[PDB]
Amino acid sequence: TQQPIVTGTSVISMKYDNGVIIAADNLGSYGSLLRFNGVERLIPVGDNTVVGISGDISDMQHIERLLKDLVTENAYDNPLADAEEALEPSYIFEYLATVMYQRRSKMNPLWNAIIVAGVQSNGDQFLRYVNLLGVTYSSPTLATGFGAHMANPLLRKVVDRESDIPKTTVQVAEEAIVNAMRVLYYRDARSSRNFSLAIIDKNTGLTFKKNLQVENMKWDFAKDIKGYGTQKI
Amino acid sequence: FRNNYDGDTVTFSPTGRLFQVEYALEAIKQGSVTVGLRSNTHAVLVALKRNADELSSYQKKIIKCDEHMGLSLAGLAPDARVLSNYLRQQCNYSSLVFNRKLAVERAGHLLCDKAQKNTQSYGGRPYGVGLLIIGYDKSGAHLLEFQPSGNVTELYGTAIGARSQGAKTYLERTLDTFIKIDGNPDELIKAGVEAISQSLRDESLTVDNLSIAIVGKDTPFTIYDGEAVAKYI
Repeated sequence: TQQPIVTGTSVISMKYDNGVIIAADNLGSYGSLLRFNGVERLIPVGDNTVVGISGDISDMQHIERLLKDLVTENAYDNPLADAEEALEPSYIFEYLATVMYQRRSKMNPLWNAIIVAGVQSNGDQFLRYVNLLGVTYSSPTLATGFGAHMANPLLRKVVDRESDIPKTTVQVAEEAIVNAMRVLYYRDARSSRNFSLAIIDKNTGLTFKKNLQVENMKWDFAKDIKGYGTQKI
Repeated sequence: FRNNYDGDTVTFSPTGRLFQVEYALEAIKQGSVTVGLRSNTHAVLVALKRNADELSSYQKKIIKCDEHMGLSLAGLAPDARVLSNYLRQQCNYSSLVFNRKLAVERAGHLLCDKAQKNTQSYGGRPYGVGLLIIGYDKSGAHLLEFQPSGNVTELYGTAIGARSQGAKTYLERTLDTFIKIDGNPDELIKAGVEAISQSLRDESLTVDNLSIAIVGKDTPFTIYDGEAVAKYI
């Protein structure tokens, strides 16, 4: 049993007609101190999988090392490592899920919330969540921590049920997700304005966008607000 | 000579040989014949079951390791039980942890390494049994030949056991023919029985004497014995 120290906030994601999108800001908080700003919390694995991680950063870096090894190990005595026998997103997930549950069962968890996003070899979209308790679930949209309360409601207005997936384009989806990141910057006290976004499309492959920023914010109305009730100036 | 260098697997002879390993290989030759062959859609195992008395049963020679994998044995039955059991666990592990079916080529590597340990340390003994592994995985149909020495090879077809050489030459001849028996299990099986009968001499394959197993594209590894093989005699 431990307690997180340096932490990463929300990880939001959703699936669209041809793939899945996933995003996370670049902050590594230390309590109320927004200590580290160049933290990448999106881990690509191969070119069909991106693992988004929130929670304790030291454990994230540990999950990172585990993922690199999985790739190395898969290559060993595998003439099809970059073909029929390459790592599928579901393999990556089942592995992590297994570890998360073993660690909680030993009363020494990896203090994180993870979202594995990607495209299976047969084109299917893959989006599943696993956390420090080893709990797992899938939904057209998935978010961790704060984004679970604020992002999901927005994203779900685009893809409310399975049948909405084929009707959702990369444009619409990336837009929803970019807006969600802004909203989170508005109400989440542990969020950063900078973030990374990644798309895994069964046709265009993996697109990893770094150094994005929340833009087009509304703050002007702040000037019209004074006092907290009766004050006039 | 030999007598001074064959008291245990940990000793090399003056010419670089490992007699205990070789004596183990001898147990295979004394074993009943079994054949294996594959097209591009299926893999088949045909094995001649041997009986003690005419009041005894014909010892089973085929073992299923998973829904997509299985093997045939020639030699010490107990050792096949151990090795197949280990193969069953390895397949099970791959599924539970990575939600991935174990590659036939990977299974081969695992068997080789388990057999090798029993040829370099004092106290143990080499396994005294030969195995023919067939399975359908992410790269199609496969056939493997396992020797107690720890040597495992992938082939289109082969046979091990007493008089195995008959069937082996037949297959090495019929190659271009059966390798194209795609989408037609019955034809592949018949070709298997025709190769195995090339090693007969004593009797002729009967109903409670013949044992066949198949796996492929849309065929989970299944075993046929008795009445079920009647239509092939």
